[PDB]
Amino acid sequence: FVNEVRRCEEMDRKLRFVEKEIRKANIPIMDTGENPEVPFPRDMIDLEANFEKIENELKEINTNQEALKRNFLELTELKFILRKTQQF
Amino acid sequence: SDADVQKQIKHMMAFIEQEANEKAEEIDAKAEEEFNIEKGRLVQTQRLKIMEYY
Amino acid sequence: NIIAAKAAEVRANKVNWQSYLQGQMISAEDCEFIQRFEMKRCSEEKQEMLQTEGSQCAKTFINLMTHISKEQTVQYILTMVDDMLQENHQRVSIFFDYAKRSKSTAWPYFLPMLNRQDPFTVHMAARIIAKLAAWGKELMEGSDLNYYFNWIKTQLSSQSDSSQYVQCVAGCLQLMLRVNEYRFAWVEADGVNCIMGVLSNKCGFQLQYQMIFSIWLLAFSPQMCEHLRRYNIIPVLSDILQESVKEKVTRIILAAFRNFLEKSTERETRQEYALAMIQCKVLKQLENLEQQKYDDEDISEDIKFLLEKLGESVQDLSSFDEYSSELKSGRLEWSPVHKSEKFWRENAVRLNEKNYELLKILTKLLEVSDDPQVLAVAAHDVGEYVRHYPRGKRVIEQLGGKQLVMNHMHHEDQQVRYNALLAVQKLMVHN
Amino acid sequence: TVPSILNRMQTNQTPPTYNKTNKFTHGFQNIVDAYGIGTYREINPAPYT
Repeated sequence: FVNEVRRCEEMDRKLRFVEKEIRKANIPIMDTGENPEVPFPRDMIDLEANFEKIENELKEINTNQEALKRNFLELTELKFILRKTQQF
Repeated sequence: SDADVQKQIKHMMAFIEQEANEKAEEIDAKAEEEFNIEKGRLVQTQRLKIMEYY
Repeated sequence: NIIAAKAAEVRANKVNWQSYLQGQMISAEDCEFIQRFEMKRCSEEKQEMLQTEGSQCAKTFINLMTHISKEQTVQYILTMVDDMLQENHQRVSIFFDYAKRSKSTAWPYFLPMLNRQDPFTVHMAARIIAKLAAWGKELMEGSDLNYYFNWIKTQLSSQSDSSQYVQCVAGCLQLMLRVNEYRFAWVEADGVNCIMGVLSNKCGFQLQYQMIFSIWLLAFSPQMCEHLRRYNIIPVLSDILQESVKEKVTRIILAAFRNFLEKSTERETRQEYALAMIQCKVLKQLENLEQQKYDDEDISEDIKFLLEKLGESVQDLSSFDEYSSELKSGRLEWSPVHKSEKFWRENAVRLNEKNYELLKILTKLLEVSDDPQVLAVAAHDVGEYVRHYPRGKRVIEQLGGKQLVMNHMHHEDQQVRYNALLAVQKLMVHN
Repeated sequence: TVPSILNRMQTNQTPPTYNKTNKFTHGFQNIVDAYGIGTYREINPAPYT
């Protein structure tokens, strides 16, 4: 069961990644209740797609948040630069 | 009881030998269609020459 | 399963034919023949008797099945005939010769047996009918074929001993579908939609394989590949291929899919099937199935064949002319072209053609469209256009399209909001 | 449908050794196990301990 375990190994790394992002953000993990296993049917693939969805959204949205913020800061500096240079 | 396990052994033995027949029916279905296709090709090859001759 | 167990009990539950002779249910010639037949046990002994006495052979079995009401006796006769045809299928010719001598088809001797109350009796008739009609040169036709198919469809619609009886029904259909004419007649039967219904009801894995083997037989013939499109096969079988674990089911679906893409009459029908497969996530499943390993390499060859044919379909779909045509037709419906990274990476500059005509369409669709799919997809396309052609940001601004995605990031549908958010974020990512 | 039932084995090597434990007994089993694990069917120091 190379693949099945390797998928679990990677899904655990994806869990750790999104969890580290959440813990850095200090967003509360709810930790409610206790749960059964996945079905034997291939539903782990839908779960894997959910892991990829969250990861890809974080990598994208984080990069965008940084880039957008950096642009806004540079343009704020440029607004002040233009207002002061308008004295000439 | 070991006898009830042995009923499952007999079932699993029959099941794999039935599965061999099911694969043999897949092989039969492939081979009979391909046999009719190859027979049809060989017939049509000479039949075309025969039609051109007449 | 049930019919084999009931047959083994019936083979033990023999009967004294002399009691039916004394009761006037059978002729002396029928009684003497069946009593000799119980004693002929070498293949040569059976051959000499059946070759010498073929008219009386058919007459005996036909009389003893037809006129007798006693189930255990008819069950035994049906068991002996099913065994006789299982030992050698060439014996079907004895019943056909007797039917021809009687100026009739063979079907009227056996079709009445499907009306009996006992499940084993009617399923043993279906088994013998399947052997008889599939191994015979005489064709089951019209009303006789319809009676057999309607009996099948009736038993199918019931869906455990009941399930094991239907496994015999599926086997009886599989044998019948050995004949090309009967397969094409079964495509004309709405019983294919019944099979799709039984699969959608998540029947046992045994029935999934036995039914899909029947679908795989239909999928072999180019003529049927064109006709059967109406039944939505690839969606149903793709759900089974994704959800079900069993290698048998997996193999026979991959074989059906290979038969569709190999055997279809048209490149367009192949593209219709391959597109439906890609839409039904089959390529993603095939890639996982390539990493899975098996005791039968035909599975892996079918995976490679399908992955290649779907790969060609992705290459066809990745044409900028198809992309252009879908935009001009407004068909922004997650056609796999939209998610083709290869297309966008290597072709995004092409949207500048005819004085930016495709971008004018994308922005006009973001202005005009109500459909959240068209909107989400047009936003996605604007996003990918910027992502792979950064000079395009100014072009979208010249078209005003930045404001449309900045409106649609607040659309009532999250799918629109998400793609509109991505698009405006790429438009705003740098100077 | 297959119940996957077992057969009891007879051609056996010496099995691993198990003991059930609870609050008042677990630590006592642990300090016994810490020197060594009893032979199969062997008298257990832990209850006397």
